[PDB]
Amino acid sequence: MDSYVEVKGVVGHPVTLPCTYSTYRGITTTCWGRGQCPSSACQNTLIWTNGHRVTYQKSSRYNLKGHISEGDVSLTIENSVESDSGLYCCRVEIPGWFNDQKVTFSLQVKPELVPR
Repeated sequence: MDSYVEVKGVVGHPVTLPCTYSTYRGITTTCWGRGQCPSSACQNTLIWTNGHRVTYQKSSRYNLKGHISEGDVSLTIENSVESDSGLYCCRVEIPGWFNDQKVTFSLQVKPELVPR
């Protein structure tokens, strides 16, 4: 099953990429990247967490507004544009060798109103 999460946002409003993981084994790091999830960490990194808070954000338009320490690492791109459409990668570094939780998103931001 080679498949990704489809996400749809409308220009001018914030679009969210839902990404979560269980902390049943304790807190952990996460990176966000533009482009598909590859092998080792994220490519075109947008975000990095230390486990409790964001420690790296490529731009202020990228924010994790959920309870990060609870397991909610969802990415929120403020004021989306057609420009944001593309693949996104959410990687959760879980225990084990070459074993990260990888989720690729396919985002589409279209205008909410196309004229008359």
